[PDB]
Amino acid sequence: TGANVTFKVKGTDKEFTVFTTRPDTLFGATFTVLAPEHELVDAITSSEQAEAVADYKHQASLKSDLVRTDLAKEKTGVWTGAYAINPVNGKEMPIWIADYVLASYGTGAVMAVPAHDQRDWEFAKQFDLPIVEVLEGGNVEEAAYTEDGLHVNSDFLDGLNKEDAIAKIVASLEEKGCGQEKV
Ligand SMILES: CC(=O)CSc1ccc([C@@H](O)c2ccc3c(c2)[B@-]2(CC3)O[C@@H]3[C@@H](O2)[C@H](n2cnc4c(N)ncnc42)O[C@H]3CO[P+](O)(O)O)cc1
Repeated sequence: TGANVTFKVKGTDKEFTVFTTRPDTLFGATFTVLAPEHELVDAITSSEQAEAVADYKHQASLKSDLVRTDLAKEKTGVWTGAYAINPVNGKEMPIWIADYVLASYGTGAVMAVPAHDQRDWEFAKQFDLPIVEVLEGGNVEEAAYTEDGLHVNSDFLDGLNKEDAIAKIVASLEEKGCGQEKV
């Protein structure tokens, strides 16, 4: 079981939805990543980034799913030039494309939580993106912390465990109309 979370694209009437197994880490989402093949990419890419996005989409189409999701391969990607809006606090999150996100799985878009997801962490370290701890237990600048722990830096989720935080965040999202549990 997981959840869908919907993000508005800043400065537009566009939105996209991600699939996440950990809606409770929403306050640690410091960027979002679309599959290079995602349907929204071309419409939100800025003119300055357009050529780099086109070049990267071509590169990504020449790699299989297995090579793209391989943990040992160097992370690659490019900024679209656009920002998503985090629904819980209104903060802007840069929208990247990266081939470790697969078009066919879930929605083809993720919220990136580099502190607590190994692939997001590798991407953030490769591209100097912020890393924000929301589950205590590790030292997230040195190593992704991929285990359970009490929530921090998470407003009304602070002090809760995974099961409680997930229930609370999903309730908040369903109530704003920008999230729901998904299986
Ligand atoms: C079921 C549980 O609670 C088990 S405790 C657990 C502990 C750590 C992690 C960790 O890693 C993690 C941390 C945070 C986030 C996650 C993960 B996220 C986004 C937020 O949840 C990911 C989601 O990003 C990513 N993802 C979705 N769509 C695609 C796609 N199209 N391409 C490539 N990646 C994609 O992967 C799904 C689930 O993956 P599953 O369905 O294989 O389980 C997790 C659990």
